[PDB]
Amino acid sequence: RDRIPLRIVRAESELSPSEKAYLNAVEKGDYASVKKSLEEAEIYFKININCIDPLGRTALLIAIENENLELIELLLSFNVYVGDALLHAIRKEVVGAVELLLNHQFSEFTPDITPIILAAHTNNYEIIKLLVQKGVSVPRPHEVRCNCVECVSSSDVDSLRHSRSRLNIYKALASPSLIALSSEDPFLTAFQLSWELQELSKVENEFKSEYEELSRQCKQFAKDLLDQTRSSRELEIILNYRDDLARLKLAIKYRQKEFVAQPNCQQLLASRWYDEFPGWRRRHWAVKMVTCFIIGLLFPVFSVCYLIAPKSPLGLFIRKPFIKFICHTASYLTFLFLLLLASQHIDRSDLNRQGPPPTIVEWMILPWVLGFIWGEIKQMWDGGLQDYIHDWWNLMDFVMNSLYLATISLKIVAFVKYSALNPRESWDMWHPTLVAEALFAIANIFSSLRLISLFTANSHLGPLQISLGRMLLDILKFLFIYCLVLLAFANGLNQLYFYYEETKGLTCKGIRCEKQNNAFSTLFETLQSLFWSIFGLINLYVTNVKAQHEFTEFVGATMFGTYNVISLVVLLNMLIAMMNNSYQLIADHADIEWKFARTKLWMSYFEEGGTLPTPFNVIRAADNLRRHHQYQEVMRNLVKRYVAAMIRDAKTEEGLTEENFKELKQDISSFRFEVLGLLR
Amino acid sequence: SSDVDSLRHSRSRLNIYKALASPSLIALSSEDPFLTAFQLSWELQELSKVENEFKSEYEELSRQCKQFAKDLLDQTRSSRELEIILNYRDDLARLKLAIKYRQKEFVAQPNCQQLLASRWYDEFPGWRRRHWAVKMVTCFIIGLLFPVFSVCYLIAPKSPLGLFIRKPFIKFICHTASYLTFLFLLLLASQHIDRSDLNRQGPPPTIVEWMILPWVLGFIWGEIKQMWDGGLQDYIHDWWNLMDFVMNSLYLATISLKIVAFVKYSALNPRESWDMWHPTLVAEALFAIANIFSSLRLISLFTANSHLGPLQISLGRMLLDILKFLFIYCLVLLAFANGLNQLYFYYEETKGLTCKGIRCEKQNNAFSTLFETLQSLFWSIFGLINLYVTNVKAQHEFTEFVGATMFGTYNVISLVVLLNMLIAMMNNSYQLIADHADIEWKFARTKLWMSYFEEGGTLPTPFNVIRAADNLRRHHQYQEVMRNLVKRYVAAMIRDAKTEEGLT
Amino acid sequence: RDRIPLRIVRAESELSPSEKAYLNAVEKGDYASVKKSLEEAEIYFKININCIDPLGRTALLIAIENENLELIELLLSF
Amino acid sequence: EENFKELKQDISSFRFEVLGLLR
Ligand SMILES: CCCCCCCCCCCCCCCC(=O)OC[C@H](COP(=O)(O)O)OC(=O)CCCCCCCCCCCCCCC
Ligand SMILES: CCCCCCCCCCCCCCCC(=O)OC[C@H](COP(=O)(O)O)OC(=O)CCCCCCCCCCCCCCC
Ligand SMILES: CC(C)CCC[C@@H](C)[C@H]1CC[C@H]2[C@@H]3CC=C4C[C@@H](OC(=O)CCC(=O)O)CC[C@]4(C)[C@H]3CC[C@]12C
Ligand SMILES: CC(C)CCC[C@@H](C)[C@H]1CC[C@H]2[C@@H]3CC=C4C[C@@H](OC(=O)CCC(=O)O)CC[C@]4(C)[C@H]3CC[C@]12C
Ligand SMILES: [Ca+2]
Ligand SMILES: [Ca+2]
Ligand SMILES: [Zn+2]
Repeated sequence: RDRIPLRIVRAESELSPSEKAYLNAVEKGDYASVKKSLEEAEIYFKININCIDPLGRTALLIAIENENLELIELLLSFNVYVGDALLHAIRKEVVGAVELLLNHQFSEFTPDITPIILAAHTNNYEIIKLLVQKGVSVPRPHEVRCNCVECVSSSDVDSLRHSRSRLNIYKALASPSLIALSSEDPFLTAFQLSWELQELSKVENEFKSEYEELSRQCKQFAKDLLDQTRSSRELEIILNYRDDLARLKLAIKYRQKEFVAQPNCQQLLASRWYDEFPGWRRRHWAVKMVTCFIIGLLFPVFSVCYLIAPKSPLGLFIRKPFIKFICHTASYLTFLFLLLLASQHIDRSDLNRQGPPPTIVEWMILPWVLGFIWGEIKQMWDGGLQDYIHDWWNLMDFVMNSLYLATISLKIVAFVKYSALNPRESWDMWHPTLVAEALFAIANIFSSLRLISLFTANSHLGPLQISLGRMLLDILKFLFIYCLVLLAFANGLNQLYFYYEETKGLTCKGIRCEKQNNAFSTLFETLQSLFWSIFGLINLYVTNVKAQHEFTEFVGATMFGTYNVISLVVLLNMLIAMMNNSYQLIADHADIEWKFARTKLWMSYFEEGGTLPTPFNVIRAADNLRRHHQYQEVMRNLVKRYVAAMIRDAKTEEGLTEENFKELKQDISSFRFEVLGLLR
Repeated sequence: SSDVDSLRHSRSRLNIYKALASPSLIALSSEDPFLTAFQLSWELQELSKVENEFKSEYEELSRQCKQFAKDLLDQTRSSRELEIILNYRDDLARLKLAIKYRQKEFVAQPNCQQLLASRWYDEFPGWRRRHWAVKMVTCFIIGLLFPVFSVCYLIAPKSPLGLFIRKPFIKFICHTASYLTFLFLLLLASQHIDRSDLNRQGPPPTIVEWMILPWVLGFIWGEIKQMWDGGLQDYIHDWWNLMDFVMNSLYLATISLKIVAFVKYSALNPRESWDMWHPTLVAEALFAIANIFSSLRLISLFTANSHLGPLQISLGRMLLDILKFLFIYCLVLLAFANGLNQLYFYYEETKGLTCKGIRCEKQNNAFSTLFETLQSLFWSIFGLINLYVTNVKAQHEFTEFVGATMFGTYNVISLVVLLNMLIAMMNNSYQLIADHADIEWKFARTKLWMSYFEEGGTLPTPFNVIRAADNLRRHHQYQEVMRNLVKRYVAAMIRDAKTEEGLT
Repeated sequence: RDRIPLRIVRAESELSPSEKAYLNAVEKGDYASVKKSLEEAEIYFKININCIDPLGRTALLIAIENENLELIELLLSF
Repeated sequence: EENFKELKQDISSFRFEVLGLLR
């Protein structure tokens, strides 16, 4: 044998020539031929009414695909096995599914698929409304964090079916047409559904993209729903609705970035940000800088008026959120400026004083440290503990405050434990004064690096700062890989060099001086020398041995050279490849991320909790019924126009497929035969 | 036939394979479309390698065959059907067959991965729903008890304590915990926990090294069994297997040299006056190199993690691009090393110095010899070679200028040109690898997962050294299931996609 | 309870079976049926001429969407 | 989809009157 004898292996049962003509008449829309053949079948029992084409299409399915309502009615007049024809009509999005609804095995749909679930998948408003008008219900899925005995038992029996059924239910519930129809509050339903779908993607490692797409679709629906507001009164009603912008705060907690960054939503927020401050967005940039500078210089007098004279014209200026931000920023700059003055030695503090009294500059630095702690305490008071620890900057603030407390405690300890004359060069090296200065210096770095969080307010540094933060997570991933490589070579280099590098009597012991002696004596020294070789600060004589062991020296330098190639040529250049690719993904929708972050910064100054800056902070049924009606009224309009604008128009702008061409031939072919039948 | 008409023969062969690779023909006339698609994709991939021309056409045909198998498996709607298909053989025999055929899309199917995760976490419910802090705590305490779990497995088979280790997830944790203890012991060896002196020419093994030895024997013992239960072709396919062989070879040389030094040198001699080729010196050198390889083996464990997994796979797939520039850079490096050594080998014959080379404060002879020239040129990438290395004791400023210009030209080519060109590749390379990176990681994670499914390596490294009726029934139940899959695949993919085709 | 009882919350006012047929005739371009139904509306006051489909399309809007100038002229006659 | 929906209308408008004219 030299040829492949192709043969039918599975295929399907063949069709009689009469049956093939009968199905061909259904495809061609020949009503007279189909009616005659069906009448002959019920009187001669020759052909099978429920014959199946090679592609798996029966007579009813062919008529449904061509949307020949007359043919469907003719077939339904006889005893045609409907089977899953209703699902096929729903999937094909044929509005003439009413005939199958009120009409007194191998399936292309899973057994868990119901007409309502499939209708919601198709996102057809007319079909969904038709089914909901009748008796229709959807099985309710269990929570993401569920421990039901039935849930685990069902998954154990069939894991594939359980996952598919759960995905199908959530796909049906996430359809905007179903939410706009059967949901009491579609804005709240979309917020909760996106949260649940996002949690499912994290829990279900498989089908992560499907769940993420469903959550993104829910987030998009809420943004499109809010896009239908045409008056500022409607926007205020929706955003302030609660069961203060309570609904806007709810959207923030659900990470509805698209909803928050809506142009109308941002415009209203900017009005609250610049309340009673007209023309700020139209002034020159030089005027803006001058006005902000003079306002910031007068932050203490504004806080003094707020404390002394409430509800006063001078005390009402600070209540503006924009003025709060400027005054708070000006307070932080003064604190940072005082930190620079502390290192500048404005007042004499001597050098040999073991326990020094606090400097005059440090004396008025202390209220800011107490104010920062006082403000952080109130952050956990008015706000929830879950939200307090969510922010990354909150952890950074806690570290800075902890370092400041240790500095104050060590300064107090040194004051009350050391009161004798002793030159600095002959101290303990673990002196409380030395540790206090070290922790103060570290806290100064964190205090000055806190100004990055203020970049969100600016329109130019805002999107950049957010992008760098979102890209820092990629650096953390290479910290694991580099450290594993760093520890691998540090282990090898220390193992080789710890015999010879036992030299004593030198001025130094390590790498941090002119004569770098013991680069790989210990594991700690090996790690430092390997770390500093990235920047080229480790010379080549660190691999030398006093003994004339050139083979050991060559191996050590080759191991040092291999690390340099891997870390610098390979790892560093690989790191660049990620962040360049990472930014291309982050560059798009970077405005949405910044606007969401800027909104959170803006609403942090809306309330009265932190009106005072850091240094000076230490010194029903009828109304509820009315709001529900006015929210439902407004929401009725939004859903109605959303359906007309998005659901209807997008379907009209949909592209043309082969089914439409196949359809157009059927109407011509149906008009083809009866005109010939009528004329002849 | 090819000699008579090469163009016709190539076109005829491509047309035949294009016809055979059509999913409609496979779903119709093939006895086992899953096996036919696996074999056809393998054959088409081999043809692309052999036929340099029409490589894209053959690669597209193989990709189409791989896509058909993934779409065919996408039609399973019950877990019983998936188990029947994946366990079918002529253990997941069909899944293993797909792995050997590099059916990454077939392996990384969400339903296929879900069943594999169930086997990975068998009798361990709620692991995927627990908090990350709980996961870390549970893994840590389980890993700390790896010796007691292995002891129970050896002492008490089919016992409640001895059945916990049989879980593949527990095997991975216990094996990982075993490797970390071995790596921790390697750090202790360099930390000099016990006194080993310094002038002992032939030293007895340290107490720390005494219990290090079982791991080395266990690693060799486990590697031997890897070639026993598994095929030799599959044993050498894995890159990490070659890395393990190098690490084991270095450890054997260290043990052999330590034994040789013990039985050949037993006299007092300070270390600074040794041979420089002493067996103790070579043993320490090879032990240090093996320590680097042993600790770098932890990269292969990154595949299990969902975050470090795709990253690690991408870097490995990108390392091949670095190897391509190793040829180009070395050619440039050897070109300038030849020129610099030719110019500087007359003058740089100085003697009587403390040093001879570049690895000290006074870098004397950077280009005396070809070996020294290569080292000095290599170290100039990181800026560790100073500018006085191009100076001559003689007042030959023209020769010095030419040598520094040749040194300067190499620096521009290697750093400004070659290094920046290398960045351009990997940035473009990642953009290609960034897509379908999840499929590559999931395929690699699957191979790691099934490596713990069988009983071949249940014990960790330190403790490893201490019919017709049934066949007929399986064929019918596989064909039954396969009949349903093909029937619904034709209706869902072949029919519906044609209806959604564009209008011409 | 373990199932979600989907119900109509806002939707829109329902259509009479005669009104549904009247709008269906406008969509299908049946000039004779539309003219007869419109004539019956002005003599029997049974169906609403300005009935609205679930999607928010009235009889005039449906004819405009299909660009049936004859249907628009017929509707504008009444 | 509007163009396809349109093309059906002209056929459907020509559908009924020809039937009305013949019958
Ligand atoms: C996830 C990542 C994991 C790690 C992946 C690593 C992939 C492999 C990376 C390469 C490692 C092998 C090469 C190491 C060579 C070495 O250390 O070599 C170091 C030795 C050091 O010599 P001494 O010991 O005498 O100082 O150099 C020599 O012996 C002289 C010959 C040098 C030839 C070097 C050839 C390769 C250089 C590659 C540099 C590329 C620069 C590109 C821009 C100009
Ligand atoms: C596949 C790749 C193959 C190789 C391809 C090579 C392409 C050509 C690459 C450039 C080579 C020619 C330039 C070499 C100049 C040189 O060696 O110059 C080296 C000499 C060294 O002088 P000494 O000998 O006195 O030290 O410099 C001088 O004589 C003084 C004038 C310097 C002018 C340099 C102008 C070009 C510099 C390019 C640097 C670009 C830096 C960009 C970022 C800032
Ligand atoms: C050593 C001390 C004195 C600090 C020196 C630097 C500061 C003067 C700089 C550093 C970061 C700057 C900030 C970076 C970003 C912004 C946001 C941006 O805000 C606005 O445009 C106003 C609010 C808004 O409309 O959103 C411009 C001011 C501000 C606070 C900047 C004010 C000046 C700051 C604090
Ligand atoms: C000096 C010694 C003590 C080593 C120090 C570093 C180790 C403690 C680190 C380095 C790499 C880490 C591994 C990197 C990746 C993974 C995969 C990942 O696996 C899982 O999440 C569980 C399995 C799965 O579900 O796939 C997390 C654990 C593990 C083994 C990590 C365990 C801890 C390791 C071995
Ligand atoms: Ca804070
Ligand atoms: Ca191996
Ligand atoms: Zn439950």
